[PDB]
Amino acid sequence: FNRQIPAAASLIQTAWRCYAAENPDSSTWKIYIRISQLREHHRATIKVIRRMQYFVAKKKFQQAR
Amino acid sequence: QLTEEQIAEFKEAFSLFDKDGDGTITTKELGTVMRSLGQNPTEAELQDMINEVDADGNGTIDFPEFLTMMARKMKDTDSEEEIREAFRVFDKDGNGYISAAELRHVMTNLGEKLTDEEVDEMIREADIDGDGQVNYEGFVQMMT
Ligand SMILES: [Ca+2]
Ligand SMILES: [Ca+2]
Repeated sequence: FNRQIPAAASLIQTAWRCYAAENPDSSTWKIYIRISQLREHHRATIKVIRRMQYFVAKKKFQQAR
Repeated sequence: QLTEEQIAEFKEAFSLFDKDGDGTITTKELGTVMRSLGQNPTEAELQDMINEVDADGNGTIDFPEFLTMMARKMKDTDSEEEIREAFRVFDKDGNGYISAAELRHVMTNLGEKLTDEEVDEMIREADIDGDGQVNYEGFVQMMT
């Protein structure tokens, strides 16, 4: 009932994760538990992936509208 | 719009996905990066990611496409309204406002499921007045 709810949340969540990752001391950087010392090459790939995931969540939100 | 330094950081970013160095990023290259970060994507996730960036349709991403993506001004690019429309899904009044508690529920328990630490920053930056009701149209402007 209302598939717009998961897509809505995911669009906001990805938009904010993309925004917060511009601050390199954000708590959003703590979620990669499986990496020991977050180096700067991790951060460059993480920001690309987050941008890619935001554009996907944008797509699936538009699709549910 | 784009510095010579921004393009260079983007080229270094492109190099970290293009392991083989052929100048394109395949879905399998992206899955290797994502698993190195502790993610476990499926082939369809990776294809969804690639199809949003691939402009010609070959199923792989070259540096012009990667740069087009990384430099898309996600702020005025009609994105503000879709995030509003996203927030409106949970605004059961038209209030333009959403309780901090409702927000924490939706953010922590649905969709991507954010961490409680992450929902602290979000709620903290967005509750301008500090009474437990955030107005999402101001938060939208802040993210953009
Ligand atoms: Ca390659
Ligand atoms: Ca291509």
